[PDB]
Amino acid sequence: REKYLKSVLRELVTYLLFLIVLCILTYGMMSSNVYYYTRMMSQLFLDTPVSKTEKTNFKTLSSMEDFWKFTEGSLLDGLYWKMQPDNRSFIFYENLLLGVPRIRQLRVRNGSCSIPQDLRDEIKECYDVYSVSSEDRAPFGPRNGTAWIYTSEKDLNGSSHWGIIATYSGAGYYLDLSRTREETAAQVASLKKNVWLDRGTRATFIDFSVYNANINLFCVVRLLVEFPATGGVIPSWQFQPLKLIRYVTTFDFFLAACEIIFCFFIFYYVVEEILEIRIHKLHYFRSFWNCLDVVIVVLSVVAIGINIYRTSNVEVLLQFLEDQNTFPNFEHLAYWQIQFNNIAAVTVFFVWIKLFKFINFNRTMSQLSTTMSRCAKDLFGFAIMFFIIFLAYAQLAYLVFGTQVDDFSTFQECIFTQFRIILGDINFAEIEEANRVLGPIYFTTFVFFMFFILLNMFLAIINDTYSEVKSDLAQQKAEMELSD
Amino acid sequence: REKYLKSVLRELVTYLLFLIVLCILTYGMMSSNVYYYTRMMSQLFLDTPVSKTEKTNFKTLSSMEDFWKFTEGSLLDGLYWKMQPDNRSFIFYENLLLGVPRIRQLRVRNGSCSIPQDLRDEIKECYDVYSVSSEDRAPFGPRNGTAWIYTSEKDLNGSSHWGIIATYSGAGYYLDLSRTREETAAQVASLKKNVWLDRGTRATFIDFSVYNANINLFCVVRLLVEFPATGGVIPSWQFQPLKLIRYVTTFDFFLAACEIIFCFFIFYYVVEEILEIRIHKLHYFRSFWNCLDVVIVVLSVVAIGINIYRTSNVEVLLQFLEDQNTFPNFEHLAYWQIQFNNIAAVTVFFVWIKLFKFINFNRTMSQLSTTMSRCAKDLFGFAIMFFIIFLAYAQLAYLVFGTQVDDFSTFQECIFTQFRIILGDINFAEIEEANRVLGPIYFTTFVFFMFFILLNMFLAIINDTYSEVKSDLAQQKAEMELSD
Amino acid sequence: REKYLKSVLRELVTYLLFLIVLCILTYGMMSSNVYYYTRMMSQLFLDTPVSKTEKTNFKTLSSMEDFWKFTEGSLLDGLYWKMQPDNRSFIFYENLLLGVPRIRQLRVRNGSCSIPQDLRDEIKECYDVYSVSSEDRAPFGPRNGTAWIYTSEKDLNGSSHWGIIATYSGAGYYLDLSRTREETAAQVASLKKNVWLDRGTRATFIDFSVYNANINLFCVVRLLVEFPATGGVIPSWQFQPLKLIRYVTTFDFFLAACEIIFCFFIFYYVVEEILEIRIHKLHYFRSFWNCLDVVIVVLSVVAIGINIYRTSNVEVLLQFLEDQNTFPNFEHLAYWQIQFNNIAAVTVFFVWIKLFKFINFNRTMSQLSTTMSRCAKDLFGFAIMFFIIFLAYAQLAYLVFGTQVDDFSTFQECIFTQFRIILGDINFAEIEEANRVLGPIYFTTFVFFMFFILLNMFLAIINDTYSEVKSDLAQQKAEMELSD
Amino acid sequence: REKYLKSVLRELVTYLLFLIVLCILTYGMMSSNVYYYTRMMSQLFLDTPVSKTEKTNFKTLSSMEDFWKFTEGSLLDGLYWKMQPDNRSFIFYENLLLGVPRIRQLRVRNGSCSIPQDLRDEIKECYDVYSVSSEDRAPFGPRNGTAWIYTSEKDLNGSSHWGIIATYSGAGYYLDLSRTREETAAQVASLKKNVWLDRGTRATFIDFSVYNANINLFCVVRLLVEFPATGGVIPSWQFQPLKLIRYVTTFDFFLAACEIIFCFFIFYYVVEEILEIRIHKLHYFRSFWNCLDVVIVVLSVVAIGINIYRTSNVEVLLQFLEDQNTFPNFEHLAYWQIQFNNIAAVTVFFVWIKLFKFINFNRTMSQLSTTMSRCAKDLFGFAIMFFIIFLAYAQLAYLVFGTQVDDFSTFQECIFTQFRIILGDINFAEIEEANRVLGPIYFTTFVFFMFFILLNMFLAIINDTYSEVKSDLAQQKAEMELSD
Ligand SMILES: *[C@@H]1O[C@H](CO)[C@@H](O)[C@H](O)[C@H]1NC(C)=O
Ligand SMILES: *[C@@H]1O[C@H](CO)[C@@H](O)[C@H](O)[C@H]1NC(C)=O
Ligand SMILES: *[C@@H]1O[C@H](CO)[C@@H](O)[C@H](O)[C@H]1NC(C)=O
Ligand SMILES: *[C@@H]1O[C@H](CO)[C@@H](O)[C@H](O)[C@H]1NC(C)=O
Ligand SMILES: *[C@@H]1O[C@H](CO)[C@@H](O)[C@H](O)[C@H]1NC(C)=O
Ligand SMILES: *[C@@H]1O[C@H](CO)[C@@H](O)[C@H](O)[C@H]1NC(C)=O
Ligand SMILES: *[C@@H]1O[C@H](CO)[C@@H](O)[C@H](O)[C@H]1NC(C)=O
Ligand SMILES: *[C@@H]1O[C@H](CO)[C@@H](O)[C@H](O)[C@H]1NC(C)=O
Repeated sequence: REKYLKSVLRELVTYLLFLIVLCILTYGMMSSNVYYYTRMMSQLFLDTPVSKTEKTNFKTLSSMEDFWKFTEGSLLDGLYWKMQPDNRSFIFYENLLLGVPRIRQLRVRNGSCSIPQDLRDEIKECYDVYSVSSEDRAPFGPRNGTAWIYTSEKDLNGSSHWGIIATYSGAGYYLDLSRTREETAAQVASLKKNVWLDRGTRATFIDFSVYNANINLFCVVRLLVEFPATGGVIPSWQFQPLKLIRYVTTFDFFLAACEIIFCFFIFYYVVEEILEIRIHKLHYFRSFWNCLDVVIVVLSVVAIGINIYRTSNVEVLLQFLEDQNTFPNFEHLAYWQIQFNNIAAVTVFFVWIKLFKFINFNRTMSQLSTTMSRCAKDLFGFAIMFFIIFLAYAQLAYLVFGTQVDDFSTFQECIFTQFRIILGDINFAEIEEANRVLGPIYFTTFVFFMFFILLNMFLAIINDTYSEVKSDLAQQKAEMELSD
Repeated sequence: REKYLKSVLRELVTYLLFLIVLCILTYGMMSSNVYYYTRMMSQLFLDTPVSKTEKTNFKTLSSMEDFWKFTEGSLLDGLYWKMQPDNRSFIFYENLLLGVPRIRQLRVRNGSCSIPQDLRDEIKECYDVYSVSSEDRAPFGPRNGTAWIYTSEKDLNGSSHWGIIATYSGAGYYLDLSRTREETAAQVASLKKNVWLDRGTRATFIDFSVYNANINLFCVVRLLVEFPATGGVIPSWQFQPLKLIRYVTTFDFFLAACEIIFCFFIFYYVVEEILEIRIHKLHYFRSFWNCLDVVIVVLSVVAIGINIYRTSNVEVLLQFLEDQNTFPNFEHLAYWQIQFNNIAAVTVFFVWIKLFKFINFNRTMSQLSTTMSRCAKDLFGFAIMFFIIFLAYAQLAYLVFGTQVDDFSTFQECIFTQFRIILGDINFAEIEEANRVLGPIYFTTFVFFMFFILLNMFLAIINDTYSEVKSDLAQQKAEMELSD
Repeated sequence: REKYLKSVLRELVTYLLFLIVLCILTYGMMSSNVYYYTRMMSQLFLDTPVSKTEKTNFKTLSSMEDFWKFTEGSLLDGLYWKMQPDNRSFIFYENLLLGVPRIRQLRVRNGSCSIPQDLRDEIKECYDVYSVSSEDRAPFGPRNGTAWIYTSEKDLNGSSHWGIIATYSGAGYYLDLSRTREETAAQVASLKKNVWLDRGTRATFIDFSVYNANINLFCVVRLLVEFPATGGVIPSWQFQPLKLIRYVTTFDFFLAACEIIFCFFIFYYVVEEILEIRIHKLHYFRSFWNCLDVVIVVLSVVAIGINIYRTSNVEVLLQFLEDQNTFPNFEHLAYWQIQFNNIAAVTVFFVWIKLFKFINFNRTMSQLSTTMSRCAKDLFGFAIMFFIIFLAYAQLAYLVFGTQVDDFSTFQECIFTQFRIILGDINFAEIEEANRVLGPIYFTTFVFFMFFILLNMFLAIINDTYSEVKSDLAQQKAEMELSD
Repeated sequence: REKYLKSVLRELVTYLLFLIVLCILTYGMMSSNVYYYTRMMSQLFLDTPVSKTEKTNFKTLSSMEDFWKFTEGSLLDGLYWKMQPDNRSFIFYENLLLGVPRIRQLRVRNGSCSIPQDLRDEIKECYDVYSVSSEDRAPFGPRNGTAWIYTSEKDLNGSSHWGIIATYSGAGYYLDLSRTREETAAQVASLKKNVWLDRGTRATFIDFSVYNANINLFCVVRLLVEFPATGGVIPSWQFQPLKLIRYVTTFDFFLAACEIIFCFFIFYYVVEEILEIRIHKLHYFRSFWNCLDVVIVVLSVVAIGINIYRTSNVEVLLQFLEDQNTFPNFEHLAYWQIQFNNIAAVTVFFVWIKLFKFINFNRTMSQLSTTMSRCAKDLFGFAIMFFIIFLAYAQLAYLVFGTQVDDFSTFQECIFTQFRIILGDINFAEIEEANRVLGPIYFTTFVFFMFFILLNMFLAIINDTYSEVKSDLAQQKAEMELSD
């Protein structure tokens, strides 16, 4: 009674404070305005029409001509607003354009992959899909300024980006845009005249950044426009907000204090876990609750490391921007900001589920946790079998529909599409348009096996295992009644 | 036999009459035309295009320029219709514009939140997000009439409104529009010329009201246009119909009689409940059916109170409107009308579920109610655990997606989005566009745990508890067969 | 062995032939082209734009002006096609316009419902919602021709139609359009000039018909445009195809022979059922399979009656059309054609489920039918309770959302919306826009009770009852093993 | 121990290698770019607007006039791109138009089906729906060139296509388009002038092909435009990519080696299966795992046969194209390419499920496979009953909605629509617009029976059968405990 209950109360109170501190960190990271901030930026660049007298937008850029219309018209009419009655430009009035934008481009060599000898009469040229081996180093067109000559990824301060069809590395050819509107449009017109953008060009980035004074919040923009070798064009985007500068109001000091307290909490857990390793040399790794604790500790250490080694020291970049009007390179920081934010979120998710360990001081909740534990083995056993059939079905679907329907375009997405089908969300009209024989057969059979038969085995396994724990508890009550 | 069955018959008949009276009140409150009435009003103002030669509408106002186009063109061309061949204006011919509209505006001070010293070269101004502390009291632009000078919430007859991004209180700056069309457009043009609407402006209300003679039904309009500090614009609306005047036809007298009868019914319940409190001093609060009765009684008292203290005496406002052509302020009444309508609905919902108490005079229905009662404890025990995992998942989702996807924009909505995911309704394409690594992982894992494992524990708990009551009833039949 | 098996074989073979004949009738009624026939007609009139230089269509007619644009432009440019190089008009070339269209209108009296005395200064007129009592009999505008004078429902050959907001009876004011295009447009222009269509007008029908020579198929059109008293406009439509003339090819003779055979089959069933009534005077109505048989017999008699008393003798109408160029009134026949088609379908549905009676000559299928029979009582017992909670929830939803969201506009639809919610199809964004406090609460609670708790009681009832039949069969095998 | 485990290890390792080889074949067949290739082609022809100054596209061609606008404008402006500064045309620059397109047409005779004698005054012509009997052989209009004279399916090198409303066989009338743009437009204008396309015309194909040099990938196009006799127009499409030429890079040699290895694997299986037939003469066909093996063997033989007899020898066609500028007829090869791809996919699906046979060397997975085996009989027994009710419901729905809603247009699709309804995806608004009485009743009843009652019997059958295997294993443990 003395050692158990006191040690549980010691552990619980400290864990609850650790949770509260963790929830204060999450509340500080995410301000509730932020959504609307990014939404307005997206509306400006993505959703708006390209020119005044047509339907098309950024989201559905089809041609190279279309992309050229976007860069000349609506890209600029987003970035450069006529000054309110120096000549520094704002967005929406409230947001500040930092320095200038940048148009970057990669390109692939002439004859980078060999053509079959059957069609050597007609075709005298070829360019294959992006890879670091096949990327062009040589000059291009007019030999004039930085815009046309290649520059390596260590020469620039740029990193690799994970694009849609393929990963695009570092940099090659790039123009820095002007701070004024009329000079920019002249530079873009000169690029269009001399055909800077052509067949062989693969990845094109339009990058820049903004800062909102009102809520103290930087934000970067990365308009990637992939050109697949196939022919047409694929777009994407990224709007990452970013609390770059920290210390301003009383709320920030309070957030800073919590982060320091979190550090001491993590330190205490690390001591407590590894003290227990000294006691139990090889008996410690098998218990579930301890394993979960170690994972929370490791994530927290990684979060701290990302915060200290990288995210803190970056103020050097911002100080360089303060003294000039050139391009400011945030892009490398944002990449770590997202990664930090990811890891913190997963930490929170695991921290909340750990709370279970101190729930079972009531009878009913205790029996349910014992049911869940005993069923785990059977469910895991079934889960393998379920996945085998699931992944075969996905492979079938990929082989049939891969060409036609967006849903199953890559194998990565095919799984997730099938998961949506189980719930109740599917683009059936498109499947049926792709293949009228097998398409609906795949769909019927999948529903018939997965939804009526196999998903109910999970249930049957749980069901019976619950009944067996209730009978076990009834016999414990009846056998105790017989003994007394 | 005598005391039980007679007292049940006494209670049942009186309860059934109380239910019928309650259903007559609900039928009287809601006329089946009402939907189409509000639909036509919404179509006029929300859905229509802003100007003649463009795509945009009210629902997707992006810029301040856009809002200005709406107020000058389609707002007025909704309100003011060319008289059919005094000069009083109608809507659709059948509806009557009451008096005039009102354009209200709030605004925040210059330099209400401090700027960081790193960017003190470029930025010389700032305005933070709405709060009562930071709201501007001082004058503005031309010092001319009521439109530009501040007025407090007790000086005006206006209340606080619960807006989208933040709660907007009382009033500040406001113009009353003209009764004719051509004077209004001149006043709106003069506002646009002198920049009455600028950076720093937060909440803007366009209010007015209409009355339909044909079905005797007033209706208010509240076009709120929020300006978040971020930069752009967010719209909303509210179309509340309102049976203001009552006594006209034989149907209204019948409705009035029912409301009076309902009053005596409630009075009788109150006596019956509190007479039972005198009998059972501390044994009464634990039984479910009695607790439900007390809650129905409290709601009914609150409904009566809202009807008498406020909703009835408001005819003073309507009488003031009858003698003039100025702005009529319905807005304060409507707020209570909705609250009444809410509470009445919840009363009805609880009243219907109370009917259960007099269902169990058949064997099968009795066993099911006994199953539901015994399972309640286990289900409640599980419900806590289910919610812990659910709310952790929501917290994870909020941390990942909060910036990108509309669905999880606020924590309040994040829960409800997850509930939709379980059923079969989700915007998957948007999640995947926000975060390709973790986004679909969150979705898979959530489906895997919640939909295949955890939701089936509810079922398993019910299932086994039903089987145990059936075995208990079989042994009661078999043990009675052995005794006889 | 002799009496049972022979009598089962006698019954089965005759029933299978009756089923095959019934499936031949259904195959004959529905030709697989028919869908595309109606689809093209709908595209022409509903989906197309009103004028050349605007967005709006028939489906979203908002104003009276809009309706006037439709009748003058796209209505006529659908009906009248420039003759291919008599002057008889076609649709798509392949379809034939029969005679002419008709524009019918109803109207309500001046001051049909009394106005409150508070607003007697401004409002000097009123018109209430459609009813037969309040419908106007008197003349109107210019006293000229049939178009402006009222005519009763027995004077015309027209019936009542079940409209959307209210049932519209017979007729009142109507113009028959011309056979040529240029005369029609002059008549429509003259109506628009003198304001034939005004405030007080309620229901407006644009009726006509077409005949396709190519597949031998008539089709009627009923463009109803309701004007609710509220102010705006509501549209609907109806495109009923119709095999009017029968005897042409060998397929029709074969269909006719099957219908005659079906008649003798029904006759034989009637004798067989009522012979069994003579045997078992009051022991016959309780068994399920016999009850189902009687219902199939009654429906078949009703189907035959509708076929003979009405649908056959109508050729008189078609013969009158053959001799002239006036309006042909199909409308009364179509009403019975749909009713016949409904009843036949329900007959087929019941006939197929009757097949169960001759399935149970295998052991496994027999046990399942015995499980389904024993569970019926409990499920029925639960079904009542389930519906009580369901209908309370619907009543709550109706009281909250009735004004705002289309989904719950009428109580009839509210039920069906809730059924969709359970499956996985809901317009959540609209509910949340209607009421942010209670709206999502209604949705959460409904999902929590209905989807996690109550729908699984059905399952639990079945589950346990199946297990009890399996134990009963195991003891029958074990007790038979002990006896032998 | 020696014979079992060694023979299992022999079988397992060889099967795993066979699986890996099979997965290498699938990875080789489907390149991850392919989706985007077909997507860009579809965007060009389907989604784009017809003319510059209107809304309509290919997907929603309504009229013959509309089709004529497509062929004259956007068809050509897709195919023919202005040469970059011989005169050979490209698509997107990166893709190559092969030779030329082809416009093919079928037509039906005058008076092919007899008209009723009641309407012999007005109608003097008729054309019925496509069939080989009724197809026109005779000449047409100007007797000039190949475009107007009929040619049979054995005279041409063309096959039958499975269209939407009806199967269209071989060929009749066809024009080969020019290699240049300006000659094509003159030929299309001459067709439009002399009314080559008229009433009576049924199927129209616009065929051509492209080749991408960059990724070595041919692709065919088949723009079918069906004219139903009803009146209007129905479109469809088909974009089949095709790896025609093989041997180029090291990856292809590796793929070729794997295909040869697969051949020897299949050969070994065939010997192993039929060696076992020699041993067990009539005891072999009843076991499940052997039956599955035979089916995988048969599919593989069919896949090999399709690869050798047809898909390999087709290079003759490509060699004929290399020497000329005429039409190249790929169409016959593509048909087999899809069929091969189908069969391979189904082979993969079955191969993956075969893996189960070597899973059961752990206790938990073994019990689940024994549960699944014993339940199979009951589930199969229930499945029949379930389908009877399901197919009756479908028949009911078809009879009601067949005319109105797209969903249930054909009986083939009606089944699949009902399957979607169970999951949570349904167009409810359309059903309700088709029939307000019975429409929602069908939907309620279907949900009530199928979703709450019948789908849970599957579950109940599994549930109890799992519990019975767990009790059987518990008694095997307890009886073994008693014996020891
Ligand atoms: C591209 O490569 C081909 C084949 O090697 C060659 O004939 C041609 O001259 C090259 N063109 C350019 C512009 O480099
Ligand atoms: C090269 O760049 C200069 C400016 O540095 C510009 O004036 C000139 O037009 C460019 N050369 C050519 C050939 O266009
Ligand atoms: C706004 O505040 C800043 C900083 O205090 C000040 O320099 C400026 O004069 C103010 N402007 C106005 C218009 O009040
Ligand atoms: C002030 O208001 C008056 C009308 O009361 C108006 O005539 C005048 O234009 C306004 N003053 C200025 C400076 O615009
Ligand atoms: C309509 O009724 C009102 C009230 O009875 C009356 O004053 C008016 O003259 C009537 N007008 C017409 C056109 O009948
Ligand atoms: C009455 O109808 C006649 C044709 O019958 C027409 O000429 C005349 O215009 C109509 N009367 C008036 C006043 O318009
Ligand atoms: C079509 O057939 C009808 C009926 O046999 C005949 O009168 C007519 O001359 C035919 N027309 C043509 C163009 O063949
Ligand atoms: C027949 O075809 C020739 C070309 O071969 C063309 O010149 C002529 O216009 C055509 N005949 C008629 C009558 O159009």
